[PDB]
Amino acid sequence: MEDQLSRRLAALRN
Amino acid sequence: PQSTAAATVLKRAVELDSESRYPQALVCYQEGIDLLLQVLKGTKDNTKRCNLREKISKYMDRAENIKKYLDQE
Repeated sequence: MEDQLSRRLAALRN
Repeated sequence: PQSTAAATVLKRAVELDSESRYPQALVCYQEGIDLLLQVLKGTKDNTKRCNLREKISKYMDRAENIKKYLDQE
């Protein structure tokens, strides 16, 4: 759950 | 504490967004989401965790739309 949201945040910052 | 700063940063994100200052709003959304993720990582209660995911997901949805718009340019 935290991993899915953290991945979404990293993609946002790419 | 960390949730208080998340609230402060996210209020600025929404304000910048309403002013159409998209690159600025996007950074504040990212930063506020980061803080909320830090609060979530440190929370044990299942309701609080589940409610925090809903709040994060709502902000993430908005920031993903802004990024999609900025990427088109």
